[PDB]
Amino acid sequence: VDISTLPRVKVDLVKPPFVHAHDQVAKTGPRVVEFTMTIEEKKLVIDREGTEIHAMTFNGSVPGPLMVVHENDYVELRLINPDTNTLLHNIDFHAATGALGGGALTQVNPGEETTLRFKATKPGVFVYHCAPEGMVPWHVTSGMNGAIMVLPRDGLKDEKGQPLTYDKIYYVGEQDFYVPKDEAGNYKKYETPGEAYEDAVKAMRTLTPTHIVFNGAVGALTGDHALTAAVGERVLVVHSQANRDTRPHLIGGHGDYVWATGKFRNPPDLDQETWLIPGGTAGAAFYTFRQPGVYAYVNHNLIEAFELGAAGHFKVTGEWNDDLMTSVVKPASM
Amino acid sequence: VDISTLPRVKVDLVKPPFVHAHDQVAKTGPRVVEFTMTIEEKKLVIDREGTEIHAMTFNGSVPGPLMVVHENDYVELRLINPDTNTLLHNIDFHAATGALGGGALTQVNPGEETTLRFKATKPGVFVYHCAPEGMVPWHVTSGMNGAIMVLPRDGLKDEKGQPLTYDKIYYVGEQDFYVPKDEAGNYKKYETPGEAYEDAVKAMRTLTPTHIVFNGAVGALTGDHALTAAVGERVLVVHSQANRDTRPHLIGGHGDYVWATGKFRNPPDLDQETWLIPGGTAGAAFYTFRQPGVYAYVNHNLIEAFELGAAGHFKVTGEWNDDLMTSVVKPASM
Amino acid sequence: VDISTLPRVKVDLVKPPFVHAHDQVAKTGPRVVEFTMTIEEKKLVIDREGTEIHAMTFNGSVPGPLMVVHENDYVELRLINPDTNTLLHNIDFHAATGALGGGALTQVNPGEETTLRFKATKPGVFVYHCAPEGMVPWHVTSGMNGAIMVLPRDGLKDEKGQPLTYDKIYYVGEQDFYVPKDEAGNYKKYETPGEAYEDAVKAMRTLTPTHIVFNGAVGALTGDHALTAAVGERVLVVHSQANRDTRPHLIGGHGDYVWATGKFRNPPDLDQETWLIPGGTAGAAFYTFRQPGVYAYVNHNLIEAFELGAAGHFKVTGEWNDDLMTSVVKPASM
Ligand SMILES: [Cu+2]
Ligand SMILES: [Cu+2]
Ligand SMILES: [Cu+2]
Ligand SMILES: [Cu+2]
Ligand SMILES: [Cu+2]
Ligand SMILES: [Cu+2]
Repeated sequence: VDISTLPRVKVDLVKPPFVHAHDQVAKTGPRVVEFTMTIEEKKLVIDREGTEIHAMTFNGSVPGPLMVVHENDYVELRLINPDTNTLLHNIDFHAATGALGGGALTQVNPGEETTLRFKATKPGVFVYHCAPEGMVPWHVTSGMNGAIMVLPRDGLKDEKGQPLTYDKIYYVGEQDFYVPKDEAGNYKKYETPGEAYEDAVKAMRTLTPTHIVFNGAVGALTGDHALTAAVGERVLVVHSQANRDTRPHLIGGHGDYVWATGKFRNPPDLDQETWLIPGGTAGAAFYTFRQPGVYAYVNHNLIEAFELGAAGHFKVTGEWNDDLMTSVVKPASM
Repeated sequence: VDISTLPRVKVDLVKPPFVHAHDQVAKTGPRVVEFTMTIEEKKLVIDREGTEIHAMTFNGSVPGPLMVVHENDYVELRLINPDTNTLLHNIDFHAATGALGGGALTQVNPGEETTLRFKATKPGVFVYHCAPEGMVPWHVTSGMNGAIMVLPRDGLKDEKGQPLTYDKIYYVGEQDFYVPKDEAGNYKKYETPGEAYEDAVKAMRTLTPTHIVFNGAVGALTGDHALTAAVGERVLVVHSQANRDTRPHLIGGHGDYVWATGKFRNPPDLDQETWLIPGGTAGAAFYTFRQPGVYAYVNHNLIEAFELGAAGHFKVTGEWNDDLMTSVVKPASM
Repeated sequence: VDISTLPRVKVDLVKPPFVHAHDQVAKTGPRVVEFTMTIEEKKLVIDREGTEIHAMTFNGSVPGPLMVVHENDYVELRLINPDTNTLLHNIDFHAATGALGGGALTQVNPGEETTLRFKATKPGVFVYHCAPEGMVPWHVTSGMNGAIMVLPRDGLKDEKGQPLTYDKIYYVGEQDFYVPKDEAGNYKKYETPGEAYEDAVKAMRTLTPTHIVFNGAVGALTGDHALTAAVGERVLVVHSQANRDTRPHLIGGHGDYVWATGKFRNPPDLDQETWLIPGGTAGAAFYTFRQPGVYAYVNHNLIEAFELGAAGHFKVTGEWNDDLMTSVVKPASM
C-alpha cells in the first residue's frame, strides 16, 4: 500500500479539559493526521499553600493534550525539544506496535526535533508518556503523560448495538506528585531538576504520594473552572492515569456506560457507581444528566479525594424533578 | 403519577450480619418502604488489647444496617440526631439521583430530625455513608457507612437466564481504622471527637490503616459469632467497602456467581477464586456449599487478613465427600 | 465411581519460567497425575547489592513449579519435608474444595511426608501456597507459592468460540519481599528464620514492600535469561500473585486475549494494554508477536517496576514492518 495517496490533515491541540474539533463518525478513508508538540520544563504551583515543583510537560500543561483519531488512520507526530531545556525526552505510545511503543526511535536531546509515524489499529483510549532509559518514573511522575482516543470508524455502540452519540467530551487526567520534604516536615526547593533527582527517588521509594491532583493543581476543576452541562446533554468523560490505580466517582450520578479499561471492542458495563481504572491506562464514561445543580467528581479513596486534592466540579443547568428525589420533611427540631 | 396511591410498609432494621425479613420476588407494584435510623456516637473497642476509638454509627453498629427494597420502589428514610451527640451528620446514598446523593438535603444538627424520599431506579448493591462538608473521610472512616440492596422485580438470574434463589443472606462490612499513635508507639486516647480530629487527619494522611476489621471488631465473626450453613444451602454474601479496595476470598470454596461491582443488570462471573471490590462500592457473591467443616472468609491481602484482623468464619454442617478431596497417605515419618 | 480404573501418569516438574511437557487437548479420559515436591529452606540473594534473605521454597525455587492438568483429572501430590528443615509446612490449593483447600490435611513436620489427592473440577489458573496456623503471611511472603493450570478438555476458545492454540507457554511469578532494615537504614541479617520472625512481622505491618521481583531476583528475566520468541509465534504468559495486586504490561505489545481473573469459563477480554490481576490469584495472557526486537514486561506501577525491580525482557526474532511504525524524520538539530 502507498501511504502517499491518503489525504493529510493538520490539527491544532487544545489545553485540557477541552478537546480539539473532530467528528464522531469518519467521513473519509484512512488519512494522515499531523500533530505538533513542544516539550517544556517549568516551575508549577500545585496547591493553595504555594508548593512548587519542577514539572516537565508536553505543550506546557499537565496532563498533555488529548489527541483524537479514527481507527486505521495514520498518526504522524512531530516532537520538538527546544534548546532551553536540559534533559533528554522521548514519547512512548501504548497504541503503537513495536520498538517500545516508539521510545527507541524518538530520543531527542535539547535543541532537536524528530518525527514518528504509526498506525492506530485498535480502537479505545490509550496512554502515552515519556520513558528515558534510567529515569522513567521520575519523568512520568512530573507531568509527562497524556492520552489518545482512537474512535471506531462507525461510532460508539452500547451492549446491544445501538449507536451512542455524545454532545460534549471532557478529558480528566489524574496526577500523583511525590514532593521531597526535609527533616522538619517542610517541602524542599531546588534550582534545576538535576539537584532534585536524588531526593525525588528517595521520596518515590515510599510508594505513597504527597499530592494527588486533577488537571495539575488543587482546585483546578472547582469554582469558575468547573465543567459545564445541561439536563439532558450527553457527556463523555475520558479519565486517565499513568502510574497509580484510581476509582472515579460522580457524586449524585452514575456511569450509564463505562469502559473501565478503555477498549471499545468490548461491551461496556451498565449502571456503575464506582469503576476501577488500573494504573497506566485510560477509561471512558458516558453519562446523560437528569438533575440540575452542582456535581462532585472525585477519586473514591476519600482520603485521596478530600485530603490530597483529587476533586472536581460539574455545573448542570436545568429544572428539578420532585419525583426522583424530594425532601418530605425539612430538618426540624423534633 | 400520584405517590399517595401506592401502599406503604414499615420495616424494622436488624443488626448485621443479619438482614430483616423480605421476599426475593416482588408480589406488589411499587410501594413506599419506611425505615428509621438513629445516629449515635460511642466508644468502641476494636481489638483484643483493648484499643478504644470514638465511633459514629447509624443505629449504633459498625457497619450500618442493610436495607432491602425492590426496583422502582420508593425509599423513605427518617433520620434522627439526638440531643446528646455533638456533630452535624447527613446521609448520602449512591443509589439516589441528584443533590449529592441526598447530602445537600439531610443535614441535621444535634437534636433534630429529617425525612428524605427517593426512588430506587437501578438494581444492585449500593453504599451509603455520611458526608459533611469538610469532614468526609473522618466521618466515613469512623463507622458511618452501610449498604442497600435494590433487588430486581423478578429475581436474580445467572449468565444464561435461569433464576437464582438463595436460602440465606449475610452482610459483611469491612472497615479500616486509622488510630493515631504517639511518639512511643502507643495508641492515644481522647475525651470527645473534637480533640481527636487533628491527630486523625495527620494519621489518615499516611494512607495506611492501623486496623482492618470485619463487622467492627477483631474476631467479630469468629468463634461463637461465626456464620452458619449446611451442605447444599445457598448463601448470598453482600460485602461492602467505603474507602479502600478489598479482595474477598472464601478459603476452601469459590464464588459460584459474583457481581464484583454489585450491579445486577450485568451478567455475573463464574468460578471466581478471588474477586476485587473497588473502594466505595459493594459486591455480591452467591455460593452453594459442598463440604462440611469450618471455612475462612478473608481479605486475600494476607497481611491485612492475618496481621490487621480482617477474617471471619463459616460453620457448615453436613457429611464429608471422599471423592472431591481425600487424604491418601496421612503424614508419616518417611 | 472406582478411582482404581483410571490410568496413572508421572510428571517431573521443571524450574520456572519453563513448564513441563503436556498436550493442549486431552487424548484420554480422566487420569491420575502424580507430582512430587520437596520443601527446602535456603539463603537467597535477591538484588545486585547482595541483599540476603531466608527463603522457603517448593522444589528449591521462587516461585514453585507450575503444574498442568486437564479438567476433571485427579491430582495426587506427594509432599516431603526433609529432616534438615526446621519449620512446619502444609500446602493449600485454591482449586481444591473443602478442608481449607487441603491445609488441614497436609501438615508435615520436619522429616515427614504426606500425600493428598483431589479432583480438578474447574478450568483456569489457580494459586497454591503454604498456610500454617499463625504464620501464613510470613511463610507466603518468603517464596512458598506457585500456580496450577487446569486446562479444559477441549482447549482454549476466544470470545466467539474458535479454538486458540499456543506455541509457547511461560510462567512469571511476582514476589514482594519485606526485608527488615535497622535504624541506620541497612538491611539486617540472621542465622535461622526463628530469629527473623519478629522483625519480619514488624516490617510487614507497614504494608509497603522493600523488593518486588520477577522469578525471585532482580534482573532474573533480563539479559541472557530473557524469554524468547519469533515474529508470528503464539505465547501464553501465566502471571501469578499471592499477596499483592499487580498490573502486567508488555511494552510495545498488547494482550490479544486476557483472562485477568484466570477462569476459562468466562469470555476473555480483547486488546488490553494493562490488565489488573488481584492479589492471591493468577491471570493468563495470549499474544502473537508482530515485530522483532526487545520487549519489556513490567508491572505498570512504574515505581515498583523501575525502582524495586519488577521487570523482564522478551527477545523476538524476525523482520521489521515499516507499515505499522516508521521513523519519518530521524532526530535532527532543527
Ligand atoms: Cu521526559
Ligand atoms: Cu507505559
Ligand atoms: Cu457523620
Ligand atoms: Cu461515596
Ligand atoms: Cu511454609
Ligand atoms: Cu490463598
